[PDB]
Amino acid sequence: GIFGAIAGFIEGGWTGMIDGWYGYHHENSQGSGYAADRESTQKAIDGITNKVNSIINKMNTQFEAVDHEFSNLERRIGNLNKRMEDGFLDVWTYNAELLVLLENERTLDLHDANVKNLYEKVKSQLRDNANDLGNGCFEFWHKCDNECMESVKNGTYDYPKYQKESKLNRQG
Amino acid sequence: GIFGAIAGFIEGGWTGMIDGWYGYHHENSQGSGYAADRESTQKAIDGITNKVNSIINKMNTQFEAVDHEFSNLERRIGNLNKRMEDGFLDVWTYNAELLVLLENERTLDLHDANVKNLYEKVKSQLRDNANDLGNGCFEFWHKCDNECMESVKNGTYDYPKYQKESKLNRQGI
Amino acid sequence: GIFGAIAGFIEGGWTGMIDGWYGYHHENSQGSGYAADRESTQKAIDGITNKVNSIINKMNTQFEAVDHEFSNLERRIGNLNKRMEDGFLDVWTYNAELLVLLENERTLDLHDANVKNLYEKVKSQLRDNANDLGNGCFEFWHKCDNECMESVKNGTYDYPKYQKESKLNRQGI
Amino acid sequence: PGDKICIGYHANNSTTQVDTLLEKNVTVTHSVELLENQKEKRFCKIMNKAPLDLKDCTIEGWILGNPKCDLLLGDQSWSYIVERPNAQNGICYPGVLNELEELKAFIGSGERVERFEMFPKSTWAGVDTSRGVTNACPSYTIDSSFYRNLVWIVKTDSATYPVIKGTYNNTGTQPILYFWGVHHPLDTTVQDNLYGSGDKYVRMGTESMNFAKSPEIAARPAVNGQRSRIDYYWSVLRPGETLNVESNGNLIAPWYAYKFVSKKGAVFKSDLPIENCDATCQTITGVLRTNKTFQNVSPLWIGECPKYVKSESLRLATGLRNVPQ
Amino acid sequence: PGDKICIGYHANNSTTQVDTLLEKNVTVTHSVELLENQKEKRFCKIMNKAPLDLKDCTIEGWILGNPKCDLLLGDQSWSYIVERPNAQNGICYPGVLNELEELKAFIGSGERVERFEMFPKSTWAGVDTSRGVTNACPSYTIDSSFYRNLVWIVKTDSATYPVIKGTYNNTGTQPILYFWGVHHPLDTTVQDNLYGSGDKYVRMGTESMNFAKSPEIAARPAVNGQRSRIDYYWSVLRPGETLNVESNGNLIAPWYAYKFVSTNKKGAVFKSDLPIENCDATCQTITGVLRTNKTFQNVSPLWIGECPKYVKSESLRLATGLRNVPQIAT
Amino acid sequence: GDKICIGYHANNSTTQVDTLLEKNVTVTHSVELLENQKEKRFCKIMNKAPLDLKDCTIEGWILGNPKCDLLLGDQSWSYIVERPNAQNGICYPGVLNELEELKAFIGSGERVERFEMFPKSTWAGVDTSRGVTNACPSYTIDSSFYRNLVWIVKTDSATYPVIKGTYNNTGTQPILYFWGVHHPLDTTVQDNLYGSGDKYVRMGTESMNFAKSPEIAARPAVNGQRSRIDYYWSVLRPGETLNVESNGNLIAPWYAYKFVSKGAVFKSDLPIENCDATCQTITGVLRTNKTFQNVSPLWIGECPKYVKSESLRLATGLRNVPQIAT
Ligand SMILES: CC(=O)N[C@@H]1[C@@H](O)[C@H](O[C@@H]2O[C@H](CO)[C@H](O)[C@H](O[C@]3(C(=O)O)C[C@H](O)[C@@H](NC(C)=O)[C@H]([C@H](O)[C@H](O)CO)O3)[C@H]2O)[C@@H](CO)O[C@H]1O
Ligand SMILES: *[C@@H]1O[C@H](CO)[C@@H](O)[C@H](O)[C@H]1NC(C)=O
Ligand SMILES: *[C@@H]1O[C@H](CO)[C@@H](O)[C@H](O)[C@H]1NC(C)=O
Ligand SMILES: *[C@@H]1O[C@H](CO)[C@@H](O)[C@H](O)[C@H]1NC(C)=O
Ligand SMILES: *[C@@H]1O[C@H](CO)[C@@H](O)[C@H](O)[C@H]1NC(C)=O
Ligand SMILES: *[C@@H]1O[C@H](CO)[C@@H](O)[C@H](O)[C@H]1NC(C)=O
Ligand SMILES: *[C@@H]1O[C@H](CO)[C@@H](O)[C@H](O)[C@H]1NC(C)=O
Repeated sequence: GIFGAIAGFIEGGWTGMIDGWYGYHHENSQGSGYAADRESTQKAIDGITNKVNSIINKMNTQFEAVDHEFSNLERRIGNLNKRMEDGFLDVWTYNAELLVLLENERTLDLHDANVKNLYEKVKSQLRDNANDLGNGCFEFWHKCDNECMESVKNGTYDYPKYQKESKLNRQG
Repeated sequence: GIFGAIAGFIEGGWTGMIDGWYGYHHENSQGSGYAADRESTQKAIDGITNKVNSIINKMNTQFEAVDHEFSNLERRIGNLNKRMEDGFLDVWTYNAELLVLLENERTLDLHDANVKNLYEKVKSQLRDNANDLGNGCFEFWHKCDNECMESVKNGTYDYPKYQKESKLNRQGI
Repeated sequence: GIFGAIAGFIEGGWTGMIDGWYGYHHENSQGSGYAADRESTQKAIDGITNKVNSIINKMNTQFEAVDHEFSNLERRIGNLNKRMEDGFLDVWTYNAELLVLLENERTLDLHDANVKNLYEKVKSQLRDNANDLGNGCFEFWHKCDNECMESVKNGTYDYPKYQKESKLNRQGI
Repeated sequence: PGDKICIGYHANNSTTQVDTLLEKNVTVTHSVELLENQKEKRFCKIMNKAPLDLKDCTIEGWILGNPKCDLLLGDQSWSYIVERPNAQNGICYPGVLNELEELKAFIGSGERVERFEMFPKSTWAGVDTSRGVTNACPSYTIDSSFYRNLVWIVKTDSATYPVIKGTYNNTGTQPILYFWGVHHPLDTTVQDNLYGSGDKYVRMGTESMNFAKSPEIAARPAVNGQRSRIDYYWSVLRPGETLNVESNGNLIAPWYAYKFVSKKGAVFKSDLPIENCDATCQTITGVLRTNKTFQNVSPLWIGECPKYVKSESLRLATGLRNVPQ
Repeated sequence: PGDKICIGYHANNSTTQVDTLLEKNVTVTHSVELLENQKEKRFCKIMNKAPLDLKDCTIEGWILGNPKCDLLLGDQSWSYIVERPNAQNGICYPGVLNELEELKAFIGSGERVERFEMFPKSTWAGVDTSRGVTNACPSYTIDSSFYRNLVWIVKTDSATYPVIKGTYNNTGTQPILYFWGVHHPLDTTVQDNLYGSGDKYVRMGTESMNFAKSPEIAARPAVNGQRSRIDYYWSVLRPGETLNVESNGNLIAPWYAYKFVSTNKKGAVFKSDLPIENCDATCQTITGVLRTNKTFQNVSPLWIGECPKYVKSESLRLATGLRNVPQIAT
Repeated sequence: GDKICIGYHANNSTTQVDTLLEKNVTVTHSVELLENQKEKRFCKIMNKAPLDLKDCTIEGWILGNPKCDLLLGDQSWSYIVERPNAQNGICYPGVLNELEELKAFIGSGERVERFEMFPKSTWAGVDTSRGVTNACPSYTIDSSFYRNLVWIVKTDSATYPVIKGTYNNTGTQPILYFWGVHHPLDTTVQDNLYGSGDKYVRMGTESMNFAKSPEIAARPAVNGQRSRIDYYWSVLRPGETLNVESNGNLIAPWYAYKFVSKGAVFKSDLPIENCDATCQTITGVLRTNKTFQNVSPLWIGECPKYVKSESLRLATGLRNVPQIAT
């Protein structure tokens, strides 16, 4: 993928995460699970929704094709009307199809970017208290509670609190 | 924001930095202030300006609408004229409107990219000689006079020079 | 460059790397050289070709102008015919020209991001088992085998295996 | 061994694909189809208004008063017109309806017409108005008949045909669509028989219109057993305008005329049925009942329709690329 | 407590917004409006040449020489034409000017005209030239008169209207726009009185053109007190071409005509009642002057000169600066 | 220590593309999409040669100007080339009515067969052979007429009787035919050529009516003629029937064409040579695989789209930044 997270350094998606586009998976002595980041998922939904209605609103005008009759001394204006109506047809067909190909390309990268920025956000919180694996997963250098896991997702993670304990096992 | 720096992990902007788009805020014993990074705001200005110029150039033809009269045995060609003119007006309104929505989205991305890159640049220099607070701010694990600050901004920071100080200060805390 | 790698924090391209767009330069006691990353080069090639093909297919209709003549009583329809044909001509030239400028901006971005992403893939593997010189280069704190180079490339670098040799050197300094 | 937190992204059972500039056939978790490719094959009321089914009559047959078209004879209101393609009842007595294409365009720009007697037969003095019938224009009931809107005026059993005169002063607020003709006999004998001798003219004028025509006698190929011809004409009397009519022969007088009321008009040539359904978007090949922005069905339609384009599919990815395990 | 360096971006007092595909009403620090909505409700000289103001005359009234249009009577140079919506003085003796839409088109394109006597009254022999007047076409100063570029020719007291002939050879470098007509009496009574009895015709030819009309006698609705009609006609006599006129009756003859100069402009005729002033403009729309650097224009599709491309849009503001997030004070 | 580096490709390329942000940008690889080069001659399309009307205009050809005999007979063409300086057209002065519509109808064809529609014996009691004019010389004859028309004149002693003809189409193909109406300059000529009194020309079919009478007057001399002829054309539909009736001034159909039905008519100077094209513009042959062309919007066959651009180059490779060497 283009930011490199999706079909990239995070090799696959999660059939398990049902409530959001972008999310967290955690494992600890108490269990394992999936949880969506409500903020960025909702941020994206509003984004995409806006894009889709922007496109629909702009495609709102239609061209009138008329099918008036032409006599047999009117071959030139009959032909002119046909080339005219087919010219506008060709332009709108091109507009619509091209807009869809480009927009699909950009919507995919948006999702890739948002995932990447989620990973950085956590990485930025944890620092040396955790080992960052290739695949977007962090291994804690300390025992992480459900409170601690939840503080990571909330963005309220207390780094100094675990720094010592992490230093030790990092040394073991 | 898409690169996540602007109104992202860097929460707000500086009304005080007045000489450029992207910049450094510094604080030290010698004092504090705002300095715009000049190389990257300059490239941004060149590019945005060219983008604006390109659009103005490609939009510089005009479809001709005419004032001709039509008699009432000419309902069909007069309608043909009306639909022909409306047809191009609708096509151009669409092009101009979509273009601005799209370029506006991308130009805001570009700015987000330069802020993020400027921060990525500084971070890779400082390494563990500095402490990351949030919001794009770094706290030094050593003394950093003006000479040192310019050196970060210039791209020539001397990590080996201050490594021992920074490492001892860290242990101490 | 927008992701900042090309003509950026990696200041130059390698005329010596001729088998790919994106690559690795290694130097080791067993020799040195330039080696293209095949997977990301190939994917870039599939993508870019698809784009060229897609544009070619979307442009695959023609608007046909005509040879028709008009009497000295047919000035209004003659002029209608000209404004129509010049109108579709302007629309299609705009589309062509605008499309190329926009797709060139984004094809170069795409290349920039593939390089940047290759750079991140290696920096995250190496951690503090290597030192960041500038310009997209890393110097190992440990002896690196040809086999070690291959592990860093293909994605299977063994960090713990070298962490102690690396640390003894890192700050044996 | 350590606890782990991972960043990742949604997957699902989707097999729906999209196309991007860079890649084809990309399965995406969520998408939206913007293009409608389906239709009900029938014609329906539009603004809660039924269309005019011409049935076995062409537009020519209907507004002239072709005797086999009596069903359409009174007042009419429509949301669009359906002319069936093989309809057989049109111009019954062979001739040319001048500015036909233009007439067809004027009719479709309308929404309603009221029929009324513009010129009573008593208008023209000294001339018969009861003998104007032909075996070329037969109603279902009788072999010889004429358009219901015109009178074939003809010489009294006593010669001759004198100057006849009529005027109409449009006092209403609506434009008036009316018709008339000029007979073109195959022979000077038919000429003499039906009208006098001497040079015959049909002259008509309003405040903005001038008309003058004379008989053009010759024998054309037989059509409906007729080697004679009639040149038909149509015009429009504006609110506030007067019509003067004068002739000494060869004139098909206007008997009945339409008050005409004028949005987007449609005349649909098709064979689709007209059913009791209601609708908001009618195309010539059927009804669209759909929320989608784009349609591939037809360029020709009445009502609020999605834009027509030649594409088979316009799907926008909303969701991320779908890769499951 | 320690030394800080921070990375950030510009902000300001800007309250100007833009839309983007993903989000509406984004405030940005810098932007540029590409569309112009402002205009001056007036007509200004184009390429330093004043337009023709027809005042109370129509285009027909002007080039036929309606006697009340004498302020316009003569030579005129123009960069375009303005016709007032409620002009009273057009065609004053009822009738159709044939191919009128195509005449308006030709006139527009359409730079200057030099008036001149094409057929002097002596041209027509044995007929009367002094009686061609009607109460339909008063001048401001006489109750009865007639168009300035035409002669209404009537039979002399002897009740024979002779065949009359006219020739004009265009031995010049410019086309000549000229007019003539065919009178249509409400009567044979009037017909016999005005013209000789028996079949009548107006024929006219040039190297490439032919024309033949005969009178269509009929009583028609009264207009300007006239139940008779005149059928007006127009042609263009190309350089090096010759006109031959031949009538036996009912000819309204060409008298004066126009050397016509065709333009390198595009040409425009504006139907409008806006004022006309001593001012120069680069762009003239039908609803006003534009004076702008902008790329797109709100105001009109119809213009002469150099104008921005017309568009429906309310506004086309392009972001140039970044998202504006100034710090909150209280 | 041991180095590993990330980097990108560079090459000796000097081709530049443009970009919304940046103007003159050198790239490693790129594809030009526009063709600006043309062959400059007329060729065969679908292995069907064009028709060269040479010294004749469309009017001269199809009416049968005596000097146009080179083109007489059946013709099959892929497109028509009219030379701009062709001097052989309407020789006897007059108007060919609905000319533009006729030029458009012939343009829509690929083949005509010439055949005798009305044998001269059709018209009884008139002189069919006496009627040529010095306005229509052939190359060998000073006084001739169009090969598709018969100028019919009254027999040595007057008078000109009513004359009548019919043709039944019968066939699959439409018929294109022509006729005229003579307009003498004088009563004297009208009397000499035709009987005294009111004359008429009349023609009709199931769908069409014609009626005209002579407009007698002296027009300005054109090829020695102050008289005129009104020319006319029409198309007899397959199964339709034509009736012709006149007592004077008829310039009658003689020969007509069975016509077979996008085509073009190029007004140009270019030589027609022995070659094939798949794409032919009015200013030359295109032999390309490119998507856009700047040569011409007037063409036939399969041609790339026409735009007014000088170049449309489209970057496939990355920004080229080769290392400097002195
Ligand atoms: C039914 C009815 O009441 N209408 C007519 C009535 O129009 C007509 O009278 C004509 O009345 C007008 C004003 O309405 C003029 O007074 C006409 O006189 C003139 C004119 O137009 O000025 C006099 C002029 O000298 C004549 N011009 C020449 C050169 O001959 C013209 C000209 O002859 C006429 O325009 C030709 O139609 O007329 C006046 O005739 C009367 C007359 O028959 O009939 C009523 O029934
Ligand atoms: C955020 O994290 C804290 C623990 O630090 C937890 O107690 C709290 O409920 C969380 N808030 C939300 C919204 O989940
Ligand atoms: C990848 O790296 C491992 C370790 O270098 C090596 O054994 C392997 O051969 C390399 N990749 C392959 C198998 O292509
Ligand atoms: C996929 O999901 C939808 C809703 O979960 C469900 O209705 C459908 O059955 C599923 N598809 C399969 C595998 O049948
Ligand atoms: C026609 O009727 C209107 C009635 O308002 C009247 O004013 C007018 O004079 C009449 N016109 C004619 C020509 O009869
Ligand atoms: C923009 O925002 C303002 C309020 O912020 C609102 O009134 C308007 O509807 C929005 N839309 C436009 C005009 O862009
Ligand atoms: C018109 O004048 C030209 C130039 O003198 C002359 O050659 C031509 O014969 C004249 N035409 C007529 C009809 O007199």
